[PDB]
Amino acid sequence: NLYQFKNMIQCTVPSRSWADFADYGCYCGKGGSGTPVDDLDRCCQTHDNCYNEAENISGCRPYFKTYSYECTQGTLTCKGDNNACAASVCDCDRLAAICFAGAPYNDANYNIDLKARCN
Amino acid sequence: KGAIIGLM
Ligand SMILES: [Ca+2]
Repeated sequence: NLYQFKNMIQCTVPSRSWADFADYGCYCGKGGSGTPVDDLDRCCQTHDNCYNEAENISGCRPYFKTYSYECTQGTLTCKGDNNACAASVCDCDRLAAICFAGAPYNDANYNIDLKARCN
Repeated sequence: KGAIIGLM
């Protein structure tokens, strides 16, 4: 669920508030359209498409589904007690948190005008 | 959470 994804980000990018990732580029947060503006936006586009795929599983709601995971000693793991929806969303989230840790963050790309720039 | 927000 979004609270757990927020905690995965806190566990992989400790030197930055998770809100930094909430409204970035064309895909991070609200946005879901146009040309991703940079590497971090590309992380967010793959994450958004990942959710869209998970949503094809009956009864699977990625923003709300609680899954089982651990974040300890620099390692993030999705655990084996997850059902098919929980495992998929857990993987979408984990994949995105690891992506965010490797991508450069460009202040200029925070809170861009999605209506003008993400067509 | 309750509220929001990202990504999709
Ligand atoms: Ca999005």
